[PDB]
Amino acid sequence: MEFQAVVMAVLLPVGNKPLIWYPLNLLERVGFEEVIVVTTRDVQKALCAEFKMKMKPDIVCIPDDADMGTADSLRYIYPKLKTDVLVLSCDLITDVALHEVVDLFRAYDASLAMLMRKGQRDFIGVDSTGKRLLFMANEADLDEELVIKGSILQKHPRIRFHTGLVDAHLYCLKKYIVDFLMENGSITSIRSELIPYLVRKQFSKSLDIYSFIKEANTLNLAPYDACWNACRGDRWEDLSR
Amino acid sequence: MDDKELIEYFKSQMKEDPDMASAVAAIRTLLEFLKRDKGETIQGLRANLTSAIETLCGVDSSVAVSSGGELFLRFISLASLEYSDYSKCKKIMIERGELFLRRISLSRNKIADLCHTFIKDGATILTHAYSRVVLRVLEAAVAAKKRFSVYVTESQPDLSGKKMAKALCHLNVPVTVVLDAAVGYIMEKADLVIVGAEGVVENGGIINKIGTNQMAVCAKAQNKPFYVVAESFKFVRLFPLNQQDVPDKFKYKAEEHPWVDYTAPSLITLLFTDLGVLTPSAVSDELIKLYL
Amino acid sequence: QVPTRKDYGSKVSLFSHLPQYSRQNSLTQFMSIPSSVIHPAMVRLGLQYSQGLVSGSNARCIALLRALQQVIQDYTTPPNEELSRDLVNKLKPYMSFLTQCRPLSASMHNAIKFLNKEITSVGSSKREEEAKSELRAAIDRYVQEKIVLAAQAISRFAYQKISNGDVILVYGCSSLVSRILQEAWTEGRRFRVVVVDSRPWLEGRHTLRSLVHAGVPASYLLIPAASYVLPEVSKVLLGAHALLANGSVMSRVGTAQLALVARAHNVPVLVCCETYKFCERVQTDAFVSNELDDPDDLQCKRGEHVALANWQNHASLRLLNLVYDVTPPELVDLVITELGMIPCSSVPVVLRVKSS
Amino acid sequence: YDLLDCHISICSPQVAQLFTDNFDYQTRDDFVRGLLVNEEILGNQIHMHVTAKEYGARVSNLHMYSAVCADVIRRWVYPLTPEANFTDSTTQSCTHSRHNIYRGPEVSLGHGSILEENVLLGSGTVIGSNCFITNSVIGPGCHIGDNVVLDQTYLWQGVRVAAGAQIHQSLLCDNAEVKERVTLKPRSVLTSQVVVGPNITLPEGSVISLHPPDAEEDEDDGEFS
Amino acid sequence: SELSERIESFVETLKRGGGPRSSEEMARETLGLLRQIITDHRWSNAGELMELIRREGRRMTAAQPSETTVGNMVRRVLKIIREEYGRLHGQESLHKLLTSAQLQSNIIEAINELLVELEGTMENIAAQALEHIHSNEVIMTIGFSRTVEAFLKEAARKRKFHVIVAECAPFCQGHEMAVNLSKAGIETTVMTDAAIFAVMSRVNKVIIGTKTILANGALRAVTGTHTLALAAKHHSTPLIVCAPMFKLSPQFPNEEDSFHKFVAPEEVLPFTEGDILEKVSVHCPVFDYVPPELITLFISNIGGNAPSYIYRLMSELYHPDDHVL
Repeated sequence: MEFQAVVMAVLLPVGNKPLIWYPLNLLERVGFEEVIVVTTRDVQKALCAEFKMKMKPDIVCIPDDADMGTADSLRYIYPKLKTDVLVLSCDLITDVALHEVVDLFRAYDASLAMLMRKGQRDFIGVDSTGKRLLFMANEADLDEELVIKGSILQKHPRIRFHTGLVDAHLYCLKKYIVDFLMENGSITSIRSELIPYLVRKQFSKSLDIYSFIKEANTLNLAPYDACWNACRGDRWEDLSR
Repeated sequence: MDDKELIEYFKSQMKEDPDMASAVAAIRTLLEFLKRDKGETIQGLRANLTSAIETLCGVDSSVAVSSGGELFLRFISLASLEYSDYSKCKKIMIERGELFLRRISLSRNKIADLCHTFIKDGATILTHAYSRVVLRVLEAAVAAKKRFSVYVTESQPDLSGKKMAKALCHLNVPVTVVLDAAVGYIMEKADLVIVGAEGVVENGGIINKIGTNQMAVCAKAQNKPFYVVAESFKFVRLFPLNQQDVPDKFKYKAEEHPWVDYTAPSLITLLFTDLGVLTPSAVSDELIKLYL
Repeated sequence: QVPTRKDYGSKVSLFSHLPQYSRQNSLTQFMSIPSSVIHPAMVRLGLQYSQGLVSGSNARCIALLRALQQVIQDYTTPPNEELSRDLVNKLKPYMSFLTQCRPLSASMHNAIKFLNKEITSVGSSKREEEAKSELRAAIDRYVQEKIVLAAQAISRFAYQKISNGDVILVYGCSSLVSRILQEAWTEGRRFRVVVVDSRPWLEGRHTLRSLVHAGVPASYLLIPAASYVLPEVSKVLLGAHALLANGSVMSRVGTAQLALVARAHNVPVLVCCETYKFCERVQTDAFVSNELDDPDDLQCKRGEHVALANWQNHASLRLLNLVYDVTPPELVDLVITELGMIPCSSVPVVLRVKSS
Repeated sequence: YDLLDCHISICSPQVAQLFTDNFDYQTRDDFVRGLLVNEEILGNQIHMHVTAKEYGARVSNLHMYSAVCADVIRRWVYPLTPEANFTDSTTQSCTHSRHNIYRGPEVSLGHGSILEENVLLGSGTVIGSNCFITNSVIGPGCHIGDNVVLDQTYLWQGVRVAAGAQIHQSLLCDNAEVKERVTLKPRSVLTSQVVVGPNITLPEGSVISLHPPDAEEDEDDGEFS
Repeated sequence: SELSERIESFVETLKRGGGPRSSEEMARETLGLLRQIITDHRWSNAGELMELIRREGRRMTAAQPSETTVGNMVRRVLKIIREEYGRLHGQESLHKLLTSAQLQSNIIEAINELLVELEGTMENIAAQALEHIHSNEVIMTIGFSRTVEAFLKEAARKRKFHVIVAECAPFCQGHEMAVNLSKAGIETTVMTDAAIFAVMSRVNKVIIGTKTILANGALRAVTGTHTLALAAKHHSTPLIVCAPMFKLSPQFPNEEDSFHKFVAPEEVLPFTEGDILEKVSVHCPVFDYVPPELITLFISNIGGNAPSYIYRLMSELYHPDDHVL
């Protein structure tokens, strides 16, 4: 076995049906007999007990500490990791055929595969084919000018930029990425620092990073407006399921 | 033993028996030199033997000499393959060389006792130059009381064709000498063209006298059968791609007057060797099998 | 079990029996992400084949052998069973799926047969780890002696034919030809090279990128103009995807055309190929056994209009994309192998000596 | 970053008005940058058209001059071709052969000389014996000696070269002359009738002319002062 | 004056790019231009008219020697003046050796009837097309040429067969024939050049057009036609050439090697390759030379003919003195 499904939670079973049920069901839509979930401990390290009342095919739950990011959660869960991982988030409501994303991880033997959607602040730049992303940054770390290296333009003279895209927080990741995460404690969150680090490190036996663009669904974001939109669309989403 | 003594040994062996093939005399010279060498190491044998091989090749630039030398050295390697000791090796060298010499001596008669069955009575025979093998097979055909007509070209560089005509008139056979430029004009009256081979290349093509290639092409144009006779020891691991690719050490010293041409296997009907009647692929098979 | 890839688009009546898939349609859409049929050494290789990430026959063989090494390493015996037979019975579906993704070549057929023979030769008393280690060692030795040493010997042999001041014509992206030319240029040979390419793959540019990187003077042109350039060509050198027992050469589509025109222009033809690529099966034409690639690659943008845009909407219209063809033996003058320089008619002889 | 500036623009009288209002503007780049920094006021969006099937370039230096000459000789700017004679003049009549060997009228190639490829010879030229000319352009009325080697050079009209010279990647203006046993390094330049003295090999970067100060060296019968 | 500027515009159009794409349009325009030349320019004897025509035809041919429709139309006109002068005032063979001012209207009417007969060459070829195609045949063509497309798309009105069209790379215009002909229900197939021989065994006969037919019967066609003819000869399949009568030009292959037409190498190799374009020499000819030994038949507006007879048609169209022009 080489994929080990991993679910992050740092959520709340809100909605008509429990929120965490929605992504987990997707895992049982395509194989994935076993799954690892990590719960929060700042509120209470017992949400696993509450979640144990569901009826999924098979569940594995692990408590965490009070303060721990996604990268910190992976750092804690590493001893249970033996192969490539598939990190998801509890807040994610989508009907994506997952087989596309892993195909980028499969065909090109990439070091990272992610899902990215046309939202309806953070800049990303992919190549002409729209598969291998080349640059990514956020306005938080940029003052007024966006900087592009000469070498990347030498290797790729045509970059297509996207601005309003929304991440789905789903990533196929290699094992040596987790080993490097072990080697350095300076990383606390995946999205905040880890992905841009790899993107920059692609250009110093190299690093391959790919993103798949979708046009159907986003994740239930922290704002309550996203939860309301997810509730509105849940009837249509579950009509097929 | 010195190179000079080798040279007079080779020349005397040639002169004593004019009927002996050049490669046979070369192999006999190599065997005699091996007989009196007083070497101790097989590598010392190989170096001296190959050096004598280039010496004789300089003496006689024929392809047959080089083919015989290559066959001799491969025989040395085969004998040394399963004899760690050197004295047993040397004795086996001598005895197998005696057997090899007697077999190549009988090879011409072996070819004759097989080739003559293709000579239809009343047919027409076409030949290029003075080849002893075709003369022997014609003698065998005559012995079987068969009647046939023979045309022979003159081989312009040295008129060996007239010598073959004399040797055939000595056997009471109807023979006619024709110009080297009239082959096409004669190709209509022929029935099958038998010719000797100076040497045989990997795929079955033949290294032979300069006028052979045009005759083969003309015969292929008229779709007449074209038979080539040669012995086993004339095989060689050469492979020209065209007439130019032939090494210069065989063309000359034997404006521009090359003594040698190459004929492709596509224009050859059959080969007549002591092993039997062979397709051109059989030569390549034998060469592949010999070298592992 | 694995589903069946859907044939895409109508086919020519003469090619009704051959399959024809589309690069857009990937079989993995109907397979579990955590591959449950068997471990996913299947899917990586199958996707890289179907999507055409690896093209060279030697590259395909090396990738397949690496993937199957991973298969053997991850494989474990089931209780109450014999490895020497269960391994092959389990490996057959791998071959079926790989053929579904893309039809196999002669080199991969020989590799599969060799590995099946090796597995069968494994005794029933030896231990699991020893068997796995010896299988991996046998695969490594096969790769070494059948690719690397063979290429070096063939380059040494070909160094003799390549003369100074001549012109050598090549075709397509073939690793053996490129390595031969590079090594020959290394040894001080001075010559030109003429590159002939053909649509739609246009992989010939590959070797061009090599030739300039090796400093070799070169020229590039499409296949139809070959008849224009042959008069100044002195030798034609072609790589081969397979050799058949009848001496014919199974290769890329344009090989037979180049051989025929070269014969019509009185130019010697060389075919360089390794012994392991020799195949016992025979055929007389490209119709009985071929492979039809995605016809959508035939569409080209000339000016501002694509003529074959909606080709599916014309019932009478048909598109074929051949990838292989057969050159008759009589148009071939050389086969350059580690065994030496042989005629085409001697191809079966090698098959006899290497079989035992 | 894959675009090439062909220096071709389609303009409106608004461009003239903006130029006559904005005094500081001097070049096209200045106008483009000024319009793209003064966005909200007089928006005036600028549009772009990209072509990928036709050739267009602007020569601005010897590097671009050599690149454009190599492209033109190799028929990259068809229908524009040295043998096409787009300017109907008698002198530029040419004949096209294998390897893009363009030959004018009255060339009189010498015995043993070899034109390898991508070579254009002006009318009235004279070529010596055993010459080796490659990827070069020779102007009309030139005169070349024996055993001369020319690689990627450019000779204008009236240039005279003595026998035995070796010339690589340099440029010789009209009416220049080179004596015997002279070797020119790549990127050399000879301008306006400067004659290089015998038995000298100029360095890599060697631009010479009659005018003293601008040229790195000025001379008429040598290279040492 | 006005005729002179029209002539200059015609020459510039030939030099830059052919406006009227079809060769028949070239022939009609050349004949019309010669008509205004004859009517406008003043001349007393026929000799000055002939030399003026020689000068104008020399200029037009030197504009673009790649295509020869203008040249042989001019030669046909010159033969017309020669014939009219001989008729109103009074062929090299052994028989000849052993034996020994109002023509303007006649010239004009001769040119007019020449145009009239030139109008219907396509229709005549289509009319005779049905006698060379049988049911369930397999036909292969190359590139694009309106003559053969009209041929097949009218001969399929009463027959059913299969047609294979090989794209003439880089100018993949065979797709245009494929689309147009499949828009008539012919069950056509689109193929690359590299597969020609690969399929050539399973083709009954091959019909092709041409750009110019030389005196010896050898022709100049699109690139890759020579390979197709060689494959045909190898498989001994008959080869049909559909060419109207004006595509017959009296030159010979060995003439200065200005025979092919080399276009920009952009089509063969895109400019985006970059650095490697310096050391690499690229050639993109658009025409190939097919020898007469590989040709089986010639179909023209007058009927069928053998290549060995082509020379005779030269004597009936062009006077020997006007070959050089």
